[PDB]
Amino acid sequence: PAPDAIGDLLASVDSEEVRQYCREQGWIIPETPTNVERHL
Amino acid sequence: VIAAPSMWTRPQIKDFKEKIQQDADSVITVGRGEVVTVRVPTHEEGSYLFWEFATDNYDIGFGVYFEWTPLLDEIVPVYRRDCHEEVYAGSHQYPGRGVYLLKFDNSYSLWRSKSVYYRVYYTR
Repeated sequence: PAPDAIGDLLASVDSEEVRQYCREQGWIIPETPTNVERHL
Repeated sequence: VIAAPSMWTRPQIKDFKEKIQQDADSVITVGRGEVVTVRVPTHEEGSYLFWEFATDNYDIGFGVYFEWTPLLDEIVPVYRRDCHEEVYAGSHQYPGRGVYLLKFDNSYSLWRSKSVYYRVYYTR
């Protein structure tokens, strides 16, 4: 499963169901951000 | 040479917010006039970054900058998108080793805080 193919998939058809399928298939890995900056 | 990002939307906001509250804190409360910046570093194995975000009652400023490894390239220019109506999503290929800057800009908002539901993925 090439990355650009995963992108075209999520772009063309997108739902929580597809997001979870890609996740379960390891096609996409969830990521927690390292830092969150704030400012005014 | 930097590749243009992909950007789209999907109609289900409710299913999104429901699952985001499920997973983690993962909700940024943006104060009046405040600008939050989420730093997402690039992964060596990873080719691609995927972002999703939505808001409760109002729009918010959103854009994406790429910081190298301090030069800054503009991936997604910061504009006001309506995420309260629907979920905004997008993706971008890695220009190289660096860090992605996800901008949530409430600056224009005098009286209103913004609750931002967001999620991030990467391939490979």
